[PDB]
Amino acid sequence: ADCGLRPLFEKKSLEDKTERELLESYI
Amino acid sequence: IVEGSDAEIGMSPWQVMLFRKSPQELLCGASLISDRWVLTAAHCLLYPPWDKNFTENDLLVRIGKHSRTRYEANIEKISMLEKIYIHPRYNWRENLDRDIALMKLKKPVAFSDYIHPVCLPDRETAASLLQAGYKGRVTGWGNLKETWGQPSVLQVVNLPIVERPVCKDSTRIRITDNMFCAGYKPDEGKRGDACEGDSGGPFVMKSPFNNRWYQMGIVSWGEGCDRDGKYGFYTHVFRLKKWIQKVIDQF
Ligand SMILES: *[C@@H]1O[C@H](CO)[C@@H](O)[C@H](O)[C@H]1NC(C)=O
Ligand code: NA
Repeated sequence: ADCGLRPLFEKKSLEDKTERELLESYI
Repeated sequence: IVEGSDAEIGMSPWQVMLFRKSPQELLCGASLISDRWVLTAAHCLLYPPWDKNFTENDLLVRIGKHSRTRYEANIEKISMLEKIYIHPRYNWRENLDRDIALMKLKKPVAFSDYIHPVCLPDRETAASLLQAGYKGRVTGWGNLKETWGQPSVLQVVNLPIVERPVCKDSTRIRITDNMFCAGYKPDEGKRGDACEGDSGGPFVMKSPFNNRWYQMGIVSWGEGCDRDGKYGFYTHVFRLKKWIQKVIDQF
């Protein structure tokens, strides 16, 4: 249902230190 | 995790620690998929070449952990195991094909800022995300190197998915369709890989459409740790989602 959404991150619109590296590997 | 860094608090709320009741010992990693189920590798619970073959009573599941050793009262939850489900087609004899196992908790766990389930992948998620070049994240309390050592905090590392050709002829071991490998190529520069203690842990990817994390794989095996021309192999979660839904819906 509510899976994959981190209370301390996605739930608060804050990104962790390296998730961006991941989102970029898609280019 | 080799060449990784400390995980931020709550960075991997689904990270699970498989603990041996007696003698006290960190066996493997695992993942919280619901308030009742934990996913992990099959060789963690059963592998006779090492005479490893536990039964519920032998193990405990520690959730919400950050520290490897310390018992973090009020943050981490410890749960007992009701039943252990190992894939019937699991093959350790040859190459650990279909390396997967589910564990039902005796009592459901309450979610928190530190305890949250990860999403399993679906056809759309797999086709879309399991592409060579695309990066995934691996976490764990496993050793920091092939030899020595151990981290004091959960370790995290991001790794690129490697094309099946490169994987297949990167080892003398038979690579099946239930497996996928990931890691940096010898020349790319960057390094990293899981290692002893990380087995059974998650390899997650973050969807670019909904911001949700999906566990695409389980740390399965590798020849050594962070060796050049080598790669870590992960259980292809989706490829086995049928078995998962089977036992979850049936049990
Ligand atoms: C693991 O132990 C169980 C009994 O708890 C046994 O039924 C199973 O045969 C063992 N697996 C083997 C020995 O392959
Ligand atoms: Na490597």
